[PDB]
Amino acid sequence: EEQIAEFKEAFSLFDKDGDGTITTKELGTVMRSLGQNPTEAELQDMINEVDADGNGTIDFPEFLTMMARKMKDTDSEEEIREAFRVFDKDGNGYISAAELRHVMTNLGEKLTDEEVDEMIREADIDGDGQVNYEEFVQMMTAK
Amino acid sequence: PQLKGIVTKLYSRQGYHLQLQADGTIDGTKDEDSTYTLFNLIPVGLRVVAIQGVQTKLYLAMNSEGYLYTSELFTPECKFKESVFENYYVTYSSMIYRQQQSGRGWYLGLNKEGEIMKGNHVKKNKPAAHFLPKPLKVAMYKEPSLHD
Amino acid sequence: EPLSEDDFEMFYEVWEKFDPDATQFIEFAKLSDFADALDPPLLIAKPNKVQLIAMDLPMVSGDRIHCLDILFAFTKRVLGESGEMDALRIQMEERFMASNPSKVSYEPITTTLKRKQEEVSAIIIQRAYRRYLLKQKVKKVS
Ligand SMILES: [Ca+2]
Ligand SMILES: [Ca+2]
Ligand SMILES: [Ca+2]
Ligand SMILES: [Ca+2]
Repeated sequence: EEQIAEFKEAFSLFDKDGDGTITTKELGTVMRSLGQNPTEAELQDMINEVDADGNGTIDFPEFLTMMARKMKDTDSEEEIREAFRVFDKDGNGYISAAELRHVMTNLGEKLTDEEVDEMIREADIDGDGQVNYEEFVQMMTAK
Repeated sequence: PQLKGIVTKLYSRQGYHLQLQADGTIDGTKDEDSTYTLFNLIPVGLRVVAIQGVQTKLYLAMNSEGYLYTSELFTPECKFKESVFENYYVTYSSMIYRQQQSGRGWYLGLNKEGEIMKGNHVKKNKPAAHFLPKPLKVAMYKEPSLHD
Repeated sequence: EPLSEDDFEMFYEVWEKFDPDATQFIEFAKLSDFADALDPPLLIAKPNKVQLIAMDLPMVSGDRIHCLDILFAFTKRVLGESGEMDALRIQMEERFMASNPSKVSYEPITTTLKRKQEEVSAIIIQRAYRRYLLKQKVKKVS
């Protein structure tokens, strides 16, 4: 209701020329702005599943449905801490930055090097090579 | 369609794909798409499996002295007890041969250079024993002919 | 203190509640619930994923786990490893080979619980960090 303001910001970051519609190109530049490297197929997918009209582009309502599916916490647990404990071999609450990087680049929906590099800069605050994942999960769920 | 097995590759922790060749030699190769590395894994018993090279219709087996070999016929020496080690790798031991005193199994394994080791020398907790199957298809199988 | 016959019976009970058709298997995602559904000491209470990932739990494709593998693993958690455990394994494999005559549940191992779980929770972390970056970028424009 009162959130609408940020939405006008949000669309405005996707919509570069402000024509009220988001194209595969603008989507692309934003996904790349995050650190991803989407293919044209992947972008036509990100569009086609939230496309109501089938006009190939994304207007405000569709932008809403999409940003809704994206911002939604699927693992509504802030216990993704558990997920981190899965990789903490000795349970001391620290994962070696090397290990973390390897795991994140070689498993599941693998991260790009850009994403990963950022994640480690944010995660290894003192740069000692060990990463306190509890604090990182707190930072991540601060929203 | 009596026994529900799978058609797979077996990846060695030592860094090789397990390979059973036409001349009946067993070793490890770094050839990703060698057709000689596909295997029929056939459930012949409770957590027990037979491993057969597809292109050679040959069963892997282990004799009384621990030497790994291939057999065209299905002997009880072609039966392997499967079990995972540290919930991460799969190991295959003989169903009939062990230390007899200590009970430790004799396992299918490769050394660091991709050569096949003697059964009794392969310890379950060493990487030599460790495989991770990389499957291609599920598959049904005709329960094979037991001999001596 | 050891394990009474009662304990085994309760195991097979809730096992039936998770395996109505007696396929003798159970799905990857239902495992945690199953572990939660037991009486002590077999019981592994939630959260238990890191605890479950530590036991040898082979999975057959596609992401199914066999009953006896769970029995062995779960009883071993309690006892744990010994000579009495080996004899107990003999007994369990025998009792199972009794109350089950067929060979329908005999399928070869393709992975382990730990691998699948490592993939899944890796994914969880990824999607989380991604939503985080997006939130940060939307917040960026004020
Ligand atoms: Ca536009
Ligand atoms: Ca549209
Ligand atoms: Ca640690
Ligand atoms: Ca640190």
